Amino acid sequence: GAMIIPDEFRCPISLELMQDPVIVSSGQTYERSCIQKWLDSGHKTCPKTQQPLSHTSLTPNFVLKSLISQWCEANGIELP
Amino acid sequence: GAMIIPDEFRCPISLELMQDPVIVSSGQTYERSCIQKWLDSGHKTCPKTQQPLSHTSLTPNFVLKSLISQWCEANGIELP
Repeated sequence: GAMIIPDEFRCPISLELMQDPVIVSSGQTYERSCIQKWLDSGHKTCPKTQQPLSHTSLTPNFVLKSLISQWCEANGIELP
Repeated sequence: GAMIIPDEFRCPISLELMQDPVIVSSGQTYERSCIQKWLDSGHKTCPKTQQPLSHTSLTPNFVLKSLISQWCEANGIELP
C-alpha cells in the first residue's frame, strides 16, 4: 500500500497520527492530551461543532479503536 | 478486497447491517431498534459494560459513519 493514511485515524487539530484518541459527549474525537488542555482551560463547550455541553458521557473509545487495529494489521504497522 | 463487511459495522447483537446506529454513554454500539426494545423492557443499563445509566448524551454517529462511507465507496455500493 504505502499511501496516505485515512483522515479518520488522524485528529483534525493533531493533523498527525494520534496516540490516545477519545470521543467527547458531542461525539467528536479528540486526543487525550488535547481534551485535558480543554478541561484545564475550563471550557464547557464544543468548538468543533459550536454547541454547549450540558452533560457528560463515559464514552472513551470503541469501534474507532477496533477499526484502527484492523487497518494497522492490514498494513502490518504497530499502533501508536 | 473487502471480502467481508467489518464486524464493527454489523451490530454486535443482531450481527447485521444497521440503518440507524447510536452509541450509549458507555460508548457501546447499538441499533436504534434494539435500544427502543431495551428501553421498552424498562432497562436503562449497559449490559455489555455492566453499568447503569444516570444521564444521556447526543452521540448517534460520527467517525464510525465516516469510516462506513469510505468502506462503501471502495465497494461502490450505497450505504445500508
